[PDB]
Amino acid sequence: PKKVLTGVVVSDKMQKTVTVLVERQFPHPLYGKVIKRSKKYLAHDPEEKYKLGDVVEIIESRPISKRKRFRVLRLVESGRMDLVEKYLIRRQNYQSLSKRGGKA
Amino acid sequence: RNLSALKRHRQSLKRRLRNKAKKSAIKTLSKKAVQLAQEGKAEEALKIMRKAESLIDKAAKGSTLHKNAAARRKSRLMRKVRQLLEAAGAPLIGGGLSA
Amino acid sequence: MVKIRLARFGSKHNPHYRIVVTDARRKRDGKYIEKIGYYDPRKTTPDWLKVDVERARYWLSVGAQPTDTARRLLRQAGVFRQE
Amino acid sequence: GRYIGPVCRLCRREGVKLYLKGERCYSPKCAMERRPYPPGQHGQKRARRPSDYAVRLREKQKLRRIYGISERQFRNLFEEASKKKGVTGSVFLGLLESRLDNVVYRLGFAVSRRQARQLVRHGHITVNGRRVDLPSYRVRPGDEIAVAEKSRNLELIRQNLEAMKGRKVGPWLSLDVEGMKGKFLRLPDREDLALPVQENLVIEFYSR
RNA sequence: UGGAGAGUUUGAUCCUGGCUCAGGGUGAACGCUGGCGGCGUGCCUAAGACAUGCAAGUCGUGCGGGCCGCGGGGUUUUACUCCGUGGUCAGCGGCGGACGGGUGAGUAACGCGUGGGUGACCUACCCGGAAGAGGGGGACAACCCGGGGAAACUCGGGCUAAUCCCCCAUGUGGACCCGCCCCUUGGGGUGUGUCCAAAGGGCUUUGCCCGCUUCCGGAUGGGCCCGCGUCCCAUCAGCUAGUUGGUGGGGUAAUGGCCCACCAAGGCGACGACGGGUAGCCGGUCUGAGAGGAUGGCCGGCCACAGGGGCACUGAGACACGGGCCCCACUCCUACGGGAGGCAGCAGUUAGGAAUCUUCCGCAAUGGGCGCAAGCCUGACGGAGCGACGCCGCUUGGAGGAAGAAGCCCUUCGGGGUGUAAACUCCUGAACCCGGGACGAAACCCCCGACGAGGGGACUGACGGUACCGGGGUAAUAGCGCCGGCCAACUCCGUGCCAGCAGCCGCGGUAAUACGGAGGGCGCGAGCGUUACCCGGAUUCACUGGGCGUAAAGGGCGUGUAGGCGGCCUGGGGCGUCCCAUGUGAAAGACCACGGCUCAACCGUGGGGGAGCGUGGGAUACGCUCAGGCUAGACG
Ligand SMILES: [Mg+2]
Ligand SMILES: [Mg+2]
Ligand SMILES: [Mg+2]
Ligand SMILES: [Mg+2]
Ligand SMILES: [Mg+2]
Ligand SMILES: [Mg+2]
Ligand SMILES: [Mg+2]
Ligand SMILES: [Mg+2]
Ligand SMILES: [Mg+2]
Ligand SMILES: [Mg+2]
Ligand SMILES: [Mg+2]
Ligand SMILES: [Mg+2]
Ligand SMILES: [Mg+2]
Ligand SMILES: [Mg+2]
Ligand SMILES: [Mg+2]
Ligand SMILES: [Mg+2]
Ligand SMILES: [Mg+2]
Ligand SMILES: [Mg+2]
Ligand SMILES: [Mg+2]
Ligand SMILES: [Mg+2]
Ligand SMILES: [Mg+2]
Ligand SMILES: [Mg+2]
Ligand SMILES: [Mg+2]
Ligand SMILES: [Mg+2]
Ligand SMILES: [Mg+2]
Ligand SMILES: [Mg+2]
Ligand SMILES: [Mg+2]
Ligand SMILES: [Mg+2]
Ligand SMILES: [Mg+2]
Ligand SMILES: [Mg+2]
Ligand SMILES: [Mg+2]
Ligand SMILES: [Mg+2]
Ligand SMILES: [Mg+2]
Ligand SMILES: [Mg+2]
Ligand SMILES: [Mg+2]
Ligand SMILES: [Mg+2]
Ligand SMILES: [Mg+2]
Ligand SMILES: [Mg+2]
Ligand SMILES: [Mg+2]
Ligand SMILES: [Mg+2]
Ligand SMILES: [Mg+2]
Ligand SMILES: [Mg+2]
Ligand SMILES: [Mg+2]
Ligand SMILES: [Mg+2]
Ligand SMILES: [Mg+2]
Ligand SMILES: [Mg+2]
Ligand SMILES: [Mg+2]
Ligand SMILES: [Mg+2]
Ligand SMILES: [Mg+2]
Ligand SMILES: [Mg+2]
Ligand SMILES: [Zn+2]
Repeated sequence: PKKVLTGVVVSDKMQKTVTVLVERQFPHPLYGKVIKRSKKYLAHDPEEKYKLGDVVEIIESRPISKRKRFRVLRLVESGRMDLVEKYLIRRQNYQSLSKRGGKA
Repeated sequence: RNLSALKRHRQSLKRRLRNKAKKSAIKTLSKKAVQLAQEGKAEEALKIMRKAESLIDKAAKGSTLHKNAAARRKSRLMRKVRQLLEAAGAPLIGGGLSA
Repeated sequence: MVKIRLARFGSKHNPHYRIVVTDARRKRDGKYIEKIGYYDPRKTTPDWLKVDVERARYWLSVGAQPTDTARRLLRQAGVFRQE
Repeated sequence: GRYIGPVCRLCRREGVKLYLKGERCYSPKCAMERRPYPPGQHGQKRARRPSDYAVRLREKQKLRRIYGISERQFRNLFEEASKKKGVTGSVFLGLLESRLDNVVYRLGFAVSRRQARQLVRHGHITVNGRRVDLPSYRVRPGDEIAVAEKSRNLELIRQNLEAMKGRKVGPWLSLDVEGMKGKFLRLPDREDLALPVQENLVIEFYSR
């Protein structure tokens, strides 16, 4: 079965491509506590049909480009930057904890 | 010394010089056909295209191209010619092309 | 070319073969595709040759190609008897 | 190879009386009858309370020297007994008791276990027909253990199976003094055996 | 069915805590010692360098020749020449040389593992099905002739065969463009146009065998892609410009920045990017009560490599260990112009090292390549050799034999011990001798039969004259460590903080169970002990299973980002979680049973279990999520 995944479009800054942030939980192999963990897939969007904030499903596909191996299957729930927001802030903290520092 | 399957390298060289040639004809004629379709010269362009098709299918006859390779060639050729001719605003004057 | 042959499995001076289906290119004792019988050359026990002709008949039906000895045993097991 | 060397001294050290010989370890001789104390210079001085180790040590030594088997073999057997279903203690005794040499000793073909060993070694003993000469061979229930046709005329075997006329045999065995045959009926149980051994201690000795 | 702890901080105590020991393990090495057999195992260092032999070929049923020879013809003789046949040699052509064998350098990566995807693909030989092979043309070796080179080797001219190459036809069919239909990434169908087939050979010769062509299907093997998993250092924090995506094109069997041109300005990172270090990954293995830790050697699977670096050719498949080209290093030959090599194949040499074997036998068996077959090749393989290197099995004897020899040792001088030990008697009888002597081998092949099914016949073993069987037959190897506590085993003498011991505590400066010897003793035994390394004890990195007032350990305080965690009631979803069924979880190994070798080791057959992941179905208490409500937290 071609793998199907669900994540949030955290980037529509490309031509016919969207970055989908897929999240997944699971027990820690030794400590058992359930831990969240995520990943970004560059899904193909031929019709630039998906916008920043959409919760789409990604489908395993025949390679489209290096890095692109998934296609946007269908939209699950439109708009919701509450999720995108998280992502961006996590990003913002980066440029900080290097040579000088971040925020609070 | 001397492992007589030196014959193999002997043969390989001849086989090489053999494919080497067939592929050149192919390339050349293809260009020729393409170049003409470009010019808009209907008849002649197509005519040449047939030789091209022929040599290609023929190269695939032995082991100089075989199957897909040849199929890929033919498509890309008929592809370009069709387009170039249509663009040139030229009516396909017989020979080749299932128009 | 897939074949039906014998694979060494006994031990020094105590040979025991597994009638097997495998690609001709495999080691003789490497990964086979399917075991379809066994054979004890020295008949150390009453049951020194089992064959499961059902399966043999299948592999043969798909291009399996027995070794001259593998066939001898397959035959003995009635794999070819048509009657 | 097996021990060899003064035996009626192990008896002394082990305290208990081991029967590592025949006729004599019954005569008023087997040292335990004369000087029932360990060998060597200090054999008679007072003995200090033995350590838990010493206790477990000796117990094993005893049980083991009875069947005059090496530590290697003795240990392996133990590990097997340990791995099977059922009380290790009993099982272990059962396996030791299933050694061919022992069974031959049990049937009276031999005066002592050592003698039994040599009988088996010199092919004087047979198991279900085929002759076996492995003192370590494991007799299973059902096996008939006879004396070699060829050997049935050996003075010693005559003398022995003669004295056997009358003598009873373990409830897990059956002897046919007649044709010099014997049969292994079943694995003896701990209740069947009367060894001066505390198997619980031996099991513990290997716990450490 | 599974879990032991001890010594050592003190004058003593309790705690904390490190150190140390008893156990198991090994591709071992070293010391002393060493009798047999079976099975297994044996360069861990220089992926250093390698003499010599061997290690991949095979087809005369694809083709034409050269050389040596025999026979028969056309010849009155001669010259000249035709046919048949033996041997031999390459050459052309074909299939194999991409397997098998080796190694682990590199690689932290879709490399490997596990589960999936391929409407994005390939597959020689093999199997099933459908259809087909008509006509014509050419060339290059061999061979002949001439040239150049020291050699390796090469150049020119002439002739010639084929299942070598090409052209025309036939088009079952198939390929491409375009259209339409059904399907849904490039799947399947259909119409017009164009395009593409083939080779023959053998005969028990009008038939049968071997082969050839196009096409569909199968089978096997394989490419590519994806989820999850895969060591250390953050005293490595920012990395990236083919770099991220797009459009068109190239390239491939095929997707893809794989490559290119243009365009856009992106992509990755603390869930640790980038960088450094280390390392082939796995089934497994060792240890452990388990969880875990350590490991990847034999064997099996995958990857990578073939003196170092790069490259492509030929092919179904190679970027090709025993093929090619170039550059580099090193070695060898040279008339200095130029040539030749690559044992990480088998055996062997040499170097390094604490340390790792025979230049063995055989192709009989199993497996492989070529062949119609006979058969040929096979250092793959089956065996044998050497090494207690490991494991299992076995011997150096058995019974009797004194209130007790001798010697040695101790003594309270009475005696005690070594000791039934010996001597000695009887008994058996490993070695060794003699005789017999094998399974592993029945196929290919021949004959009958239809070259089928089936039936009959013939050839063939390195191991080996070995195993095993029978007769005869000799009492016939024992060593090593230890004895203060941990820890089983004590005395005398010598020595005098010396000489020495030592794993830890410690022992030795004249009464030492601790040093050396002796007597005695304990442990194990063809072994015993040491050194090294892994796990254990160590709940001493604590998930199971620890801690931080004074023992090591609370951040100098706050504000607060990410993140972790979240009160009560209802409803929806069903992601976590739980359940059932199903696929997968190779073999080997592990567990159990039965069985083969006299046992066992070792091995055969069968059975059982098995985490994780895929798919289908179900449950909804708790965690989650969405929607609604509450006021006990919080805030006002
Ligand atoms: Mg050839
Ligand atoms: Mg038990
Ligand atoms: Mg003190
Ligand atoms: Mg104390
Ligand atoms: Mg302590
Ligand atoms: Mg000739
Ligand atoms: Mg080939
Ligand atoms: Mg690295
Ligand atoms: Mg990966
Ligand atoms: Mg081929
Ligand atoms: Mg010429
Ligand atoms: Mg041809
Ligand atoms: Mg048709
Ligand atoms: Mg044609
Ligand atoms: Mg790129
Ligand atoms: Mg992440
Ligand atoms: Mg390495
Ligand atoms: Mg533990
Ligand atoms: Mg756990
Ligand atoms: Mg190829
Ligand atoms: Mg090839
Ligand atoms: Mg080829
Ligand atoms: Mg090919
Ligand atoms: Mg080739
Ligand atoms: Mg090929
Ligand atoms: Mg080929
Ligand atoms: Mg080929
Ligand atoms: Mg090619
Ligand atoms: Mg081919
Ligand atoms: Mg090669
Ligand atoms: Mg080589
Ligand atoms: Mg052979
Ligand atoms: Mg063969
Ligand atoms: Mg005696
Ligand atoms: Mg003690
Ligand atoms: Mg001195
Ligand atoms: Mg003194
Ligand atoms: Mg000491
Ligand atoms: Mg001393
Ligand atoms: Mg032994
Ligand atoms: Mg631990
Ligand atoms: Mg804890
Ligand atoms: Mg602590
Ligand atoms: Mg403190
Ligand atoms: Mg504070
Ligand atoms: Mg917060
Ligand atoms: Mg809650
Ligand atoms: Mg669920
Ligand atoms: Mg399952
Ligand atoms: Mg048995
Ligand atoms: Zn006694």
